[PDB]
Amino acid sequence: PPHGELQYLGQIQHILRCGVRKDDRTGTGTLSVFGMQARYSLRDEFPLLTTKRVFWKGVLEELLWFIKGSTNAKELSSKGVKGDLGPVYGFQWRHFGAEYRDMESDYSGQGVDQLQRVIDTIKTNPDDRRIIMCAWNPRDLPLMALPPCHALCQFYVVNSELSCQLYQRSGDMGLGVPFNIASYALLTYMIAHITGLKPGDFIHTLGDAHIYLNHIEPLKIQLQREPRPFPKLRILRKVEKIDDFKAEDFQIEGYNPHPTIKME
Amino acid sequence: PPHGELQYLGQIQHILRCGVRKDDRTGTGTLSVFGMQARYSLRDEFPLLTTKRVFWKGVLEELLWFIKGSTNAKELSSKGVKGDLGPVYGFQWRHFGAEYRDMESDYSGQGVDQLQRVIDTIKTNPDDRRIIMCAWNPRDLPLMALPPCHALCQFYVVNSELSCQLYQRSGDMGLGVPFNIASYALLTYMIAHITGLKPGDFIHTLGDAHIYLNHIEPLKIQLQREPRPFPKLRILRKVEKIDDFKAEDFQIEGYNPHPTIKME
Ligand SMILES: O=P(O)(O)CCCP(=O)(O)O
Ligand SMILES: O=P(O)(O)CCCP(=O)(O)O
Repeated sequence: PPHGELQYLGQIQHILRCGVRKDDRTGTGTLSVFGMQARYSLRDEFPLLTTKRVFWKGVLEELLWFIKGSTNAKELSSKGVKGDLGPVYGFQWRHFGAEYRDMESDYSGQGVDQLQRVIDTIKTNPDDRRIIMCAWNPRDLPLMALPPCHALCQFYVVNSELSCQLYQRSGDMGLGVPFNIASYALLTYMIAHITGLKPGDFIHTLGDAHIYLNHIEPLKIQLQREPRPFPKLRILRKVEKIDDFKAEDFQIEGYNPHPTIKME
Repeated sequence: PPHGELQYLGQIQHILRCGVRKDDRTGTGTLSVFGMQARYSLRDEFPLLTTKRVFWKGVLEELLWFIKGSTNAKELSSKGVKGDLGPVYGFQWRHFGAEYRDMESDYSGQGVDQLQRVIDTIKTNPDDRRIIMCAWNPRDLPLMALPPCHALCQFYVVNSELSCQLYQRSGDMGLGVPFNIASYALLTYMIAHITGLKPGDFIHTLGDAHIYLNHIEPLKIQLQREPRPFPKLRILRKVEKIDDFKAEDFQIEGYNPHPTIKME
């Protein structure tokens, strides 16, 4: 049986020559490849990278924050991970279209609730191919008219198994990717749990897969680390609404990672 | 050196058990897999499937039609491939947002011109990661509020090479996929030609990759066919505007396919 992490490791190796130099919005250098995909089983295991310790605390805490539709940067910083932070992911996932006044204004029932709509569609028409949700980059909102939507993450159902595919126009292989894998795999676990489905697969598809220059050395060392069996996520309680989730409902098990690896 | 077609063939083999039964909008049966990707080199070759004769005439003629932003079904049927057809792909690629009155109304400068915007961004900021364009399914437009966008096809530039990645929420492996591969590879050739870039790669990413039941037999026979070298597309003329392209500007060469394969 193959390992899911060998995919990430292998993608890193592929970027490191056969990667091409390319500057980003800031001008910092990176090695980039266009077009990548990887599949992670969510069946009796959670894709929490082992070749390095992933900040699971931040993953969970940040997700609960986005699910709360909160645009209050303080509401996250107080949770132990990091006031008006503009219309971030949360405001889009719950109020897609509604105009953001401030972190104190009220948006109940305002704008399209992408998240709930996915849940509803899962339980009213699981064969649907339009179970898509659609985060944006705040920075682009004012830039032009009708900007494209940094990431989108179509869901799929079959044989009582909920799968998820995340597509990102650009991916930070060194820091972003490992975090996002776990992140969306968690979201999938939540959606699956409230829809009465079993986690199936999580597919991560990228457009511009890039490695930042100053991350090359740490990553080269990380490639020399032998992957360990993925952990197991457990939802030790019964939840019916996505909003009713609490950081205490989930529990990582069997997580034996390699030392943490700092990256700028 | 590997062959691009072995990917399509191999994906077909993977669907045919390890594929799962799943009904579509009509209820017809299909074998489906979630999450797929394939890369096709556009360097000195065009990804026109050889294991069967692809209707290149329709590909080209239909693309020119969409590029013309025409929503007149008659304007396509008269070209030898097939009056008001509602806001189809063309109307979205050139008038994203504008309201469709009829195939006779005027929409000059109305709505966002996704296509031209991609071209412009390529020549003003090739390193950009927001070079995305965004077709919809007309059927979904009235269905709900802010529907998700059947397909999207982010462009990428590096070393004077233009690449393209198409993401479809669902893909008809038997009939749609072969047509779309060529289709978007052609679009990429056009964009690359007017931007003064060389075609790089075309990546086709799918969400729900399905094979229709009544296509299983033909496809099983098609798998037994040995792929032949891809042809070569030639733009035998100099064009500066995407709208200035004519079916006579392109010429397929070295296309030696296997017999045609009808599919319902
Ligand atoms: O191009 P996107 O939407 O992926 C933006 C993040 C770029 P950086 O802040 O310069 O790393
Ligand atoms: O679900 P989408 O947007 O891929 C629609 C085509 C479905 P069919 O007409 O029932 O084959």
